[PDB]
Amino acid sequence: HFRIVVGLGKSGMSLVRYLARRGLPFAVVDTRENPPELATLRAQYPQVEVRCGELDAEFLCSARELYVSPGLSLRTPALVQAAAKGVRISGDIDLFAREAKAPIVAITGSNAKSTVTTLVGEMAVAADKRVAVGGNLGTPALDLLADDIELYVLELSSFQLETCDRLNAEVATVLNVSEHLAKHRIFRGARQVVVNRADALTRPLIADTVPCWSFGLNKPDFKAFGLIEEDGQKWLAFQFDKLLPVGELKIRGAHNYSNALAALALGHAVGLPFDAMLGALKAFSGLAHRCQWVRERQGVSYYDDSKATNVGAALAAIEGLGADIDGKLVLLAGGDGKGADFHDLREPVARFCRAVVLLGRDAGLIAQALGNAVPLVRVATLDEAVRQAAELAREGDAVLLSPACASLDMFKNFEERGRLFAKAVEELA
Ligand SMILES: Nc1ncnc2c1ncn2[C@@H]1O[C@H](COP(=O)(O)OP(=O)(O)O)[C@@H](O)[C@H]1O
Repeated sequence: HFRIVVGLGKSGMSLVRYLARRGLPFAVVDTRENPPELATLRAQYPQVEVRCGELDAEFLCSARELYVSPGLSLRTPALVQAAAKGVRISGDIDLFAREAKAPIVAITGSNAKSTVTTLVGEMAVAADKRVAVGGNLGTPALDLLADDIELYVLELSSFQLETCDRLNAEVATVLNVSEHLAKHRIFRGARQVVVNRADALTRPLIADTVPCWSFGLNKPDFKAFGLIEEDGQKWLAFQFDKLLPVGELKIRGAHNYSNALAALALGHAVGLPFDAMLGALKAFSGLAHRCQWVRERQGVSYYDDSKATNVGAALAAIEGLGADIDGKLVLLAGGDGKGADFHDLREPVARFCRAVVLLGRDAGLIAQALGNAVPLVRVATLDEAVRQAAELAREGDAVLLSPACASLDMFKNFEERGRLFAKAVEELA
């Protein structure tokens, strides 16, 4: 107990692995009497001291560092007592930041984190880098640590950044902010930043004193990635250099063009050559249920954006795909809204939608927020939502599942909702 892992779960087990494989002395504690991972720990690491129940503050103060699971309150009185006593309140990313021996690309934001992370990951692979990609919900960062790595690409949550004293990223970004200081801990020690010209809350104080690259959907200036319009066609661009027509991407929607430009900026900051980045961009087809094409039927396209589980995400996808088609959107939305203010959807819906089909627990709340902006239809099931959306759509339109809500009121998770949407779409005559 020179070091104590505080809290089991995904990251805690990666700390157990890391500390043990490095031979370091450590113990494990958890507040629950029978945490789910207790059996796995007791079986895979029988030699590790494990204490379950009310945290022994005296035991926690016998360590120099506590590695606190991200989704565990730092307000726990024993942690407060340990923190009041001088113990380092740490975590997996804090330890990773101090152990890493290669530059880190560090990505957070309210939305688009996994899209941009995986794209930078594919750029790095295409550039022949010995790259390691992880963080947040993916591969635990500590499982990536090795001397042969040339580049780390880390997606980070605010919770992981809370106990990280100085990440010292080579380049860091907050992609966007929607309902910020926790996110901005990603900039502590950052040697470069990438900012979103469309979101003022992404610009850190250090953007005045370290290299600052930007992305956005308007025409870029120096040190900026953006869109150039020429010959009626839109191009991804760096400064005055057209890179690629957006039509050669396999991902759709202006929000995904923004994600591509963010990834280009991140890869550029760490020296990835443009030919490698552009090759990966042409090959990148996006992640499952991130505005994914399902079908083209009678001139109408169908897109599964089931992972738009919050209002900021749906707004971006509505505006994004709405600006990327020949017609109007027929939007499918609703589900468990988690108390969100849906008013921000009214203007994008009025601007881009022919109609909205609403289902799920909070369809009524969404209807209240949308008012009479566009024609609304209420349905009971996803199958009926798709059938009605197809009848409402006209040639050139896109039918978009971008629900702005969690799915747990009717589905196991957003993946199941997306799959059942695609199934219904594929069963249309
Ligand atoms: N540039 C963007 N800004 C805001 N929302 C976006 C953007 N790109 C994608 N989204 C929305 O966020 C959803 C989740 O994208 P994802 O890349 O999985 O984000 P995260 O990993 O941060 O949860 C997408 O399905 C889409 O609805």
